[PDB]
Amino acid sequence: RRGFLGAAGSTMGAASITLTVQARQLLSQHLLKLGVWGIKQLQARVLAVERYLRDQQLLGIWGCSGKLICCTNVPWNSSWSNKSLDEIWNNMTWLQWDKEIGNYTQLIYRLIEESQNQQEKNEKELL
Amino acid sequence: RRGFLGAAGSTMGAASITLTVQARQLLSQHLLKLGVWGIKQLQARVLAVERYLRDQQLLGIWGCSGKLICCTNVPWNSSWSNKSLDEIWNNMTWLQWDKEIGNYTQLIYRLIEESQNQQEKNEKELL
Amino acid sequence: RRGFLGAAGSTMGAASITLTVQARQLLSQHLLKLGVWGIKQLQARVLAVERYLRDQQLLGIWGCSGKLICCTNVPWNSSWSNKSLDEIWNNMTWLQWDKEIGNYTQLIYRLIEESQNQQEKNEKELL
Amino acid sequence: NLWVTVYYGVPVWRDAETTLFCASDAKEKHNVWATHACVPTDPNPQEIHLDNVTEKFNMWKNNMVEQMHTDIISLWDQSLKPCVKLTPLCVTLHCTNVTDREELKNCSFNMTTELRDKRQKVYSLFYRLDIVPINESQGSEYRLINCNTSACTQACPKVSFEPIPIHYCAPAGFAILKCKDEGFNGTGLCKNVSTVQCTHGIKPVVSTQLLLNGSLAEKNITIRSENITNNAKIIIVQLVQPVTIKCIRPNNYTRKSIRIGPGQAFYAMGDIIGDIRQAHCNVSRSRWNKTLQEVAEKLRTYFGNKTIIFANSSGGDLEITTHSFNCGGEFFYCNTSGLFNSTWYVNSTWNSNDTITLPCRIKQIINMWQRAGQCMYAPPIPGVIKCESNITGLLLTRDGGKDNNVNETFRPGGGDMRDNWRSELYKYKVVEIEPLGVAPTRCKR
Amino acid sequence: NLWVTVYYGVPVWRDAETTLFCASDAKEKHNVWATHACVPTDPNPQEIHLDNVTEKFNMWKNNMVEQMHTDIISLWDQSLKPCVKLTPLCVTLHCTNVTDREELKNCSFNMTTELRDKRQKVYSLFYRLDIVPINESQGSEYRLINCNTSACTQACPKVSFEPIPIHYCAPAGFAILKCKDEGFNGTGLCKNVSTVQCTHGIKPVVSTQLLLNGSLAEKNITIRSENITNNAKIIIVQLVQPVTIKCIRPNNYTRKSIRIGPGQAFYAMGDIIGDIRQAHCNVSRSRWNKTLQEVAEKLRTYFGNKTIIFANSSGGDLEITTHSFNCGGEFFYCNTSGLFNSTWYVNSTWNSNDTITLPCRIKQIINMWQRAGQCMYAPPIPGVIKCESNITGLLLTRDGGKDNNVNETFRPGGGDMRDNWRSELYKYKVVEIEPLGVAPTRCKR
Ligand SMILES: *[C@@H]1O[C@H](CO)[C@@H](O[C@@H]2O[C@H](CO)[C@@H](O[C@@H]3O[C@H](CO[C@H]4O[C@H](CO)[C@@H](O)[C@H](O)[C@@H]4O)[C@@H](O)[C@H](O[C@H]4O[C@H](CO)[C@@H](O)[C@H](O)[C@@H]4O)[C@@H]3O)[C@H](O)[C@H]2NC(C)=O)[C@H](O)[C@H]1NC(C)=O
Ligand SMILES: *[C@@H]1O[C@H](CO)[C@@H](O[C@@H]2O[C@H](CO)[C@@H](O[C@@H]3O[C@H](CO[C@H]4O[C@H](CO)[C@@H](O)[C@H](O)[C@@H]4O)[C@@H](O)[C@H](O[C@H]4O[C@H](CO)[C@@H](O)[C@H](O)[C@@H]4O)[C@@H]3O)[C@H](O)[C@H]2NC(C)=O)[C@H](O)[C@H]1NC(C)=O
Ligand SMILES: *[C@@H]1O[C@H](CO)[C@@H](O[C@@H]2O[C@H](CO)[C@@H](O[C@@H]3O[C@H](CO[C@H]4O[C@H](CO[C@H]5O[C@H](CO)[C@@H](O)[C@H](O)[C@@H]5O)[C@@H](O)[C@H](O)[C@@H]4O)[C@@H](O)[C@H](O)[C@@H]3O)[C@H](O)[C@H]2NC(C)=O)[C@H](O)[C@H]1NC(C)=O
Ligand SMILES: *[C@@H]1O[C@H](CO)[C@@H](O[C@@H]2O[C@H](CO)[C@@H](O[C@@H]3O[C@H](CO[C@H]4O[C@H](CO[C@H]5O[C@H](CO)[C@@H](O)[C@H](O)[C@@H]5O)[C@@H](O)[C@H](O)[C@@H]4O)[C@@H](O)[C@H](O)[C@@H]3O)[C@H](O)[C@H]2NC(C)=O)[C@H](O)[C@H]1NC(C)=O
Ligand SMILES: *[C@@H]1O[C@H](CO)[C@@H](O[C@@H]2O[C@H](CO)[C@@H](O)[C@H](O)[C@H]2NC(C)=O)[C@H](O)[C@H]1NC(C)=O
Ligand SMILES: *[C@@H]1O[C@H](CO)[C@@H](O[C@@H]2O[C@H](CO)[C@@H](O)[C@H](O)[C@H]2NC(C)=O)[C@H](O)[C@H]1NC(C)=O
Ligand SMILES: *[C@@H]1O[C@H](CO)[C@@H](O[C@@H]2O[C@H](CO)[C@@H](O)[C@H](O)[C@H]2NC(C)=O)[C@H](O)[C@H]1NC(C)=O
Ligand SMILES: *[C@@H]1O[C@H](CO)[C@@H](O[C@@H]2O[C@H](CO)[C@@H](O)[C@H](O)[C@H]2NC(C)=O)[C@H](O)[C@H]1NC(C)=O
Ligand SMILES: *[C@@H]1O[C@H](CO)[C@@H](O[C@@H]2O[C@H](CO)[C@@H](O)[C@H](O)[C@H]2NC(C)=O)[C@H](O)[C@H]1NC(C)=O
Ligand SMILES: *[C@@H]1O[C@H](CO)[C@@H](O[C@@H]2O[C@H](CO)[C@@H](O)[C@H](O)[C@H]2NC(C)=O)[C@H](O)[C@H]1NC(C)=O
Ligand SMILES: *[C@@H]1O[C@H](CO)[C@@H](O[C@@H]2O[C@H](CO)[C@@H](O)[C@H](O)[C@H]2NC(C)=O)[C@H](O)[C@H]1NC(C)=O
Ligand SMILES: *[C@@H]1O[C@H](CO)[C@@H](O[C@@H]2O[C@H](CO)[C@@H](O)[C@H](O)[C@H]2NC(C)=O)[C@H](O)[C@H]1NC(C)=O
Ligand SMILES: *[C@@H]1O[C@H](CO)[C@@H](O)[C@H](O)[C@H]1NC(C)=O
Ligand SMILES: *[C@@H]1O[C@H](CO)[C@@H](O)[C@H](O)[C@H]1NC(C)=O
Ligand SMILES: *[C@@H]1O[C@H](CO)[C@@H](O)[C@H](O)[C@H]1NC(C)=O
Ligand SMILES: *[C@@H]1O[C@H](CO)[C@@H](O)[C@H](O)[C@H]1NC(C)=O
Ligand SMILES: *[C@@H]1O[C@H](CO)[C@@H](O)[C@H](O)[C@H]1NC(C)=O
Ligand SMILES: *[C@@H]1O[C@H](CO)[C@@H](O)[C@H](O)[C@H]1NC(C)=O
Ligand SMILES: *[C@@H]1O[C@H](CO)[C@@H](O)[C@H](O)[C@H]1NC(C)=O
Ligand SMILES: *[C@@H]1O[C@H](CO)[C@@H](O)[C@H](O)[C@H]1NC(C)=O
Ligand SMILES: *[C@@H]1O[C@H](CO)[C@@H](O)[C@H](O)[C@H]1NC(C)=O
Ligand SMILES: *[C@@H]1O[C@H](CO)[C@@H](O)[C@H](O)[C@H]1NC(C)=O
Ligand SMILES: *[C@@H]1O[C@H](CO)[C@@H](O)[C@H](O)[C@H]1NC(C)=O
Ligand SMILES: *[C@@H]1O[C@H](CO)[C@@H](O)[C@H](O)[C@H]1NC(C)=O
Repeated sequence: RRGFLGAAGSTMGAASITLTVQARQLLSQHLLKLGVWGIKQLQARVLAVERYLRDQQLLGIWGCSGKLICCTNVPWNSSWSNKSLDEIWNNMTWLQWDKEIGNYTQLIYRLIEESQNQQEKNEKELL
Repeated sequence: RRGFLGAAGSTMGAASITLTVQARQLLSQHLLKLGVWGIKQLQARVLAVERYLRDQQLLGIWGCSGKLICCTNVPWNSSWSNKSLDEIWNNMTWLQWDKEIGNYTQLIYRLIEESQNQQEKNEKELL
Repeated sequence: RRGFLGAAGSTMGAASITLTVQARQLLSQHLLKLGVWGIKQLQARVLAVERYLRDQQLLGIWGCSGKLICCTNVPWNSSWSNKSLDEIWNNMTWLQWDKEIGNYTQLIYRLIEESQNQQEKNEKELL
Repeated sequence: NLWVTVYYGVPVWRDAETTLFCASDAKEKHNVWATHACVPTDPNPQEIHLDNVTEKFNMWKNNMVEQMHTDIISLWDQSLKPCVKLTPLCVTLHCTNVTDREELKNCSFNMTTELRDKRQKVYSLFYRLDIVPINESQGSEYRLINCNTSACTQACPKVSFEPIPIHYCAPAGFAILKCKDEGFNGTGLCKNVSTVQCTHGIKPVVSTQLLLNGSLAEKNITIRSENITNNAKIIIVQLVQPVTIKCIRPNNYTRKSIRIGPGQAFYAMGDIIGDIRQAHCNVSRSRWNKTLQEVAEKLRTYFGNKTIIFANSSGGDLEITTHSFNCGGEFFYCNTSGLFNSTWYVNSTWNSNDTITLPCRIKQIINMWQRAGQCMYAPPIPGVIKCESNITGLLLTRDGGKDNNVNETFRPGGGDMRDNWRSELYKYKVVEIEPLGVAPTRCKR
Repeated sequence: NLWVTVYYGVPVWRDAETTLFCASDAKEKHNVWATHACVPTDPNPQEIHLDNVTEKFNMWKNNMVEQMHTDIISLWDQSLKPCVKLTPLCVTLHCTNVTDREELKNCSFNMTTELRDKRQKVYSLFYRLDIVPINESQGSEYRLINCNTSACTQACPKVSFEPIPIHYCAPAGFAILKCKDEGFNGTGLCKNVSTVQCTHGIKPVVSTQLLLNGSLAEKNITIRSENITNNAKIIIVQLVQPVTIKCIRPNNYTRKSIRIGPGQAFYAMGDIIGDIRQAHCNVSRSRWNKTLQEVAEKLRTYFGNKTIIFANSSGGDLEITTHSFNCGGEFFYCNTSGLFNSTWYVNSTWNSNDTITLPCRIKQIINMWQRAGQCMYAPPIPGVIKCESNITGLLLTRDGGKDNNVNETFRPGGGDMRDNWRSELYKYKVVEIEPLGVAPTRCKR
């Protein structure tokens, strides 16, 4: 069992087994002098909280809060990536895939939003 | 599709289809000089996180975290509002509804809290 | 109904009925002068957010976010504590139990992580 | 039956107060406002028009004007904090007339140097307004004004007083409501509301009796006042046509730097090239008094068929009795008596250049926010300087007479410095959005 | 079909910039770096090796070297803020030779005291480099250098200049990537990457022309430069064997404290015990001229069969023309002409003690970061002081030849202060991890 971020070189299928080791480290003297070093630490602590909440709020609206893996109703458009399933989950790594979907990452984020919001209003709010 | 807060004039029934657009904007130089402008930005950033967590923690205890809409076991007491289910959702808007339930908002919050807590201990904690 | 932290002396079974009263108080002038008192308040406000997120993130990875009580797949090892299920829930209080599992608290926390991630990969990620 | 349901992200709001942060197109020579230290403004800010929405606005009870006033004052003090403090300048000054033309005084005085064991005798011109006689030697001994109250801080020559626009943004979870109603007077229910995350470019142009480089009215000359019938309340009038005003400092001084102490120097005006010339401001007479007729007739709507009379400021401090501004380095003080000097009857019509000339005075020792002490010394700008401004508003004051007469007089009142900001923030209000909502519905089916 | 699925905690990252905070074994006397005010370092820092991973590194475009430079400068100013400012020291100094040996000057001068209505005449020795003659009076009436630019602040004697190691950590959600490739030249794709939350112990040892107490090369003498063929780019060479250098200040001065004002005193050098002696630094010739051959042959790989020639600096400021360092209190300035004086042919081989002696100068008034003004006065350390340093790197500069010669000349160049930090941070880079990932899979079965 590797440490934090140790599965960066493993394939996609083998990298999902350690998700908890990277998710747990996203946030890990009582007084503060607010000096040169104190100011930097204060900004680091605030910046860390914002980064955690920035990614956490997305999961909240998407309906996947508290879940390391979740499936949504947005189908996979072949235009984003035409590669098969066997070569993506058993041959390619996450780093190489990140630079391919970066162009369509923003569109996919928005598509997952109303896809969940519409489902909420369709199932709930009977009248 | 209107932008942020664009459905403020629509009725309650039609304003609920854009909840995600308002929920997404609740949190939206690396160094900080801590000057006149820097101090204000720091307070604004900290204040924004607190406001988001202030409303998010309520959903957590209510058992509705990660849900845009959720139904609780607290029945609707007619004393709070006698408006019919038709005019309230198809004719009246949220802004007019906020000033009517403002008097009973705190009481409703406490009722939902104990209702969820009692149900949690009743189903879970077999012995 | 006791106030905040009023059920500290009651037994375990009776103390779990008031969990919401302690969970609600975990986070409870717009301008800031950043003086002697202002600096302390800023640190206190930031420290409170970090403490809340520190415990909240653990529930997130454990898959229990938004739940006051939850059961995991980790079986109870008698080595940690051989006390019976009756005396523990009807005679001992939470304060006395805390000093007993303090030695095994961290080990149990880690054991709940892969127990949830493995389940997620087994149910989700069909291929 | 019906069950209670909670909604997250509901579009509702309430009046609130928060810490608004700056936002501007960052890029360079620093400025007194320290705009380079704030967040960079977005290139395409989003603005949404709220259909079917009407909201109440109160420009006089708004918190943005009060909050902005403190920020501007704080920035002014922050910029002057690292600059050299002119404490040794409080010395006896021996002045004589320059070789009316008595606006300047050729003063000579002793001064310190980088060597603590040595002194130096220097000379430099000084405006008569920034000089006070000691009276012990009658007319040949003087001292700097406000020297008996506080030591003025020399403004750093590396920072400019250019009022670049600054956008006031609200933190996340809040919003700035904008009123798009045509000809809104700044108070009441707005029938055309809109929302935006940051306000438009607000230029902190400090001015008195005349709003310069401000926003222009959309279709008609708008008048604003919390109680128009009251006499002590200032009247804000917005113009639709920008009245161009050209000011100039014809004197060509030679900047001279003298080291008063180790690593710090004092800048002052040396001799004048050519001859002395009075500073002034020009303005078209045809276009200027034409607006007065439009302003007079608009004002007539609030006072019946009475005539409108414009008179110069009653009297008092130079800051409030004269149109004060800054040509990016030099603080002017022009007499507006040539403008607010006329009477307009109910049928009166205004009916070439004939530009009106306004004499102006200049000061180096200044108190921007009417505060005791905390004075600032503006260093001289070398060469001739010229600045063109757009007059888009006026600050008027109504005399407290019996009001039973057939006429009513108006005066250019300085009012309060907050009025300058209030003339631009009247269209905005900060509100706190409440995403959490509660409503019933027949759920659990 | 296939459905989109989002993954939280994905092991991916991107280049980024963040506010790195200090970390050290804080515990006691304070230091100029204020290490006691930062987070305490962990006892067993975790380091992970990324198998199958290769990453690109660029020591010249790294942001850590730039960020560290600002922090070091900020800490230097912060430590000098509460110390007494030597503003009254700017007075005429009457000096005479001490009772070449003209390196010191016995100066006498007037000075203030606690009683504002009284003065005092004192005397103290001053190095010839920290004194400038007024030129109005020959043979006397001198003044402190940089007195006409800024008042130097006396360094607090209670804080030491010891460069204890400081670890640079990244905030949560970010990480530092370390390159473990053997003999990595600092640029390109690293074939052996590793990750760590905090960098190793970085000692802010300020030095010029030679890197002291720095990291040592793993197996071979590594050379680094953004463009080796560019004559205007500094060349950083790392040694595998540390060349010990012994420096000493044989003069035994007597520290005398004089109260210049209420509650503050000025420390200066009193008379010297014994006789005057020149400060110097020793280094083994056999071990020193050995490495030059290894450095010469390594440099030969980038210039064909051309020979290597080493020459002293081409003149300029004392900071860049001499090997400047600090023996924990005294700033040395040693001439390196005795080291970079040789020529090495393609076959040339280097082939007892015979230690090389380097004469050195000492200064009290210093400008660490080449900034105008902001000078500092280093108080004298009583007694004899000795400091041994490990030479692990050199800063070289190649002359702009015509490229047709049969040799290449190298000079010890001071370069920029950032090069000192860049020599230790070349192995690190900060990246922002993106735990949110998106990929498809046949879910919803
Ligand atoms: C209402 O708004 C108007 C329009 O913006 C303002 O009018 C401008 O005022 C500014 C000063 O506040 C003027 O700027 C100054 O102009 C001078 C002339 O510039 C010409 O010459 C220079 C070369 O010297 C050319 O580069 C330039 O293109 C012009 O042809 C300069 O002397 C000044 O330079 C100073 O500032 C710069 C920038 O910081 C420094 O680098 C210089 O060293 C120097 O310090 C300066 O640029 C501007 O010209 C005015 N415009 C017009 C059209 O008149 C009003 O001031 C404003 N009113 C109020 C009350 O705020
Ligand atoms: C590269 O790294 C080397 C090795 O770390 C550095 O060499 C050390 O330099 C420091 C100063 O920077 C020296 O420390 C000083 O040494 C003096 C002698 O100490 C001896 O005597 C004491 C008392 O008996 C013993 O405890 C000690 O073991 C030694 O036998 C003292 O004068 C100093 O102490 C005084 O100053 C310090 C700091 O202000 C105070 O805390 C003390 O209370 C006291 O007032 C101090 O300890 C050290 O000796 C050097 N070591 C060697 C082996 O030479 C190089 O300086 C460094 N190079 C560069 C360029 O940074
Ligand atoms: C404010 O008041 C101050 C004085 O308090 C005014 O400044 C002085 O102005 C006078 C004229 O009013 C200046 O004197 C004039 O200078 C001219 C230039 O002289 C040139 O030649 C000199 C040659 O040297 C001989 O002369 C000097 C004395 O000037 C002797 O020391 C030498 O030994 C030689 O004999 C040069 O020194 C000089 O630099 C020039 O090259 C000239 O037209 C006249 O002869 C006359 O002397 C005087 O220099 C000014 N002083 C200072 C310190 O600036 C100031 O103008 C007043 N300002 C206003 C706005 O009225
Ligand atoms: C830099 O230049 C300064 C001067 O500008 C030098 O400092 C002076 O150096 C001289 C020469 O060394 C010192 O004078 C010498 O002092 C010796 C010690 O004094 C002995 O007598 C003292 C008492 O007698 C003195 O006081 C009484 C009144 O109380 C008078 O009547 C006497 O005449 C004497 O002044 C005792 O207190 C002391 O313990 C000794 O017994 C002595 O050997 C010599 O006779 C001679 O006078 C002089 O004191 C120094 N001045 C100061 C202010 O420190 C300095 O050395 C130069 N530095 C360098 C590096 O060259
Ligand atoms: C609310 O006020 C705005 C002010 O901009 C009106 O904006 C219209 O904008 C379009 C597009 O630029 C113009 O072509 C129209 O002429 C503007 N209308 C007018 C009347 O000037 C907007 O119409 C107003 N809304 C309502 C409902 O009156
Ligand atoms: C600004 O306009 C509002 C209306 O939009 C004016 O308010 C009215 O003032 C009159 C004065 O006689 C009152 O009778 C009305 O009841 C007021 N209406 C409301 C809705 O308050 C206000 O006076 C105007 N102000 C100025 C300075 O012209
Ligand atoms: C506006 O100010 C006027 C006075 O300038 C107020 O009207 C009356 O003022 C007199 C004194 O001049 C008071 O004695 C009366 O009580 C005022 N009238 C009333 C009805 O209170 C006027 O009230 C002020 N406010 C408004 C909204 O016009
Ligand atoms: C202000 O005075 C200065 C100094 O006399 C003038 O600058 C000179 O202008 C002449 C014009 O022929 C040039 O030849 C000189 O080289 C300029 N410099 C000097 C040092 O003499 C400047 O033109 C004057 N400005 C105005 C508006 O009159
Ligand atoms: C990557 O570089 C590291 C540098 O430490 C190599 O570390 C090995 O570490 C073990 C344990 O200390 C040593 O016994 C080995 O000798 C080191 N290897 C070498 C080649 O020196 C590590 O082997 C390198 N990894 C790869 C894949 O080359
Ligand atoms: C450090 O090593 C890299 C290769 O790992 C060198 O990269 C070369 O850079 C030059 C610059 O002109 C290019 O022309 C070459 O094509 C690069 N080579 C490769 C293989 O990419 C780099 O020059 C080296 N730097 C030093 C100072 O030796
Ligand atoms: C590195 O420096 C070399 C020169 O040492 C550059 O190569 C050429 O340099 C000559 C001058 O010696 C210039 O006139 C040419 O334009 C340069 N070539 C090119 C293609 O620009 C070289 O470009 C520099 N940069 C790198 C990345 O190697
Ligand atoms: C530097 O000079 C001083 C002053 O003479 C010497 O201090 C000695 O310290 C001891 C401590 O026990 C005293 O007993 C002596 O009286 C002092 N003087 C002498 C002459 O020994 C100090 O030792 C000198 N240092 C060096 C390296 O020579
Ligand atoms: C798939 O992507 C292409 C290319 O962007 C686009 O034209 C098409 O509409 C997309 N299809 C769906 C169903 O989203
Ligand atoms: C409904 O509200 C009324 C008025 O507050 C109150 O008396 C009554 O007890 C409430 N009923 C329930 C069931 O909460
Ligand atoms: C239970 O605890 C004991 C004592 O630590 C340990 O040896 C044993 O392996 C544990 N069993 C399990 C199933 O975790
Ligand atoms: C609100 O505006 C919408 C959009 O034009 C319109 O359909 C609706 O009828 C309006 N409602 C009212 C009450 O004016
Ligand atoms: C200014 O006002 C006068 C007096 O009312 C009027 O006659 C004149 O036409 C107006 N315009 C000009 C340009 O004088
Ligand atoms: C106003 O005008 C009159 C008449 O010219 C003049 O006496 C008075 O001083 C002026 N007041 C001001 C403040 O300029
Ligand atoms: C203002 O101008 C008028 C007319 O020129 C003049 O009488 C008055 O004295 C001036 N006031 C001041 C303060 O200069
Ligand atoms: C306008 O009316 C006034 C009386 O109100 C009169 O004195 C004046 O002459 C009239 N002007 C004309 C008719 O042009
Ligand atoms: C990655 O490294 C692992 C661990 O040694 C190895 O099993 C695997 O084959 C490597 N993959 C590649 C593509 O080199
Ligand atoms: C590295 O050093 C060894 C001796 O340890 C030497 O033989 C070899 O040539 C060197 N390699 C390089 C690439 O410089
Ligand atoms: C290197 O040092 C040795 C020992 O001092 C000396 O014999 C040799 O000549 C030196 N190298 C050269 C080329 O001078
Ligand atoms: C090495 O090369 C130099 C320069 O050409 C030459 O003078 C010398 O004799 C050569 N000697 C050997 C041993 O190759």
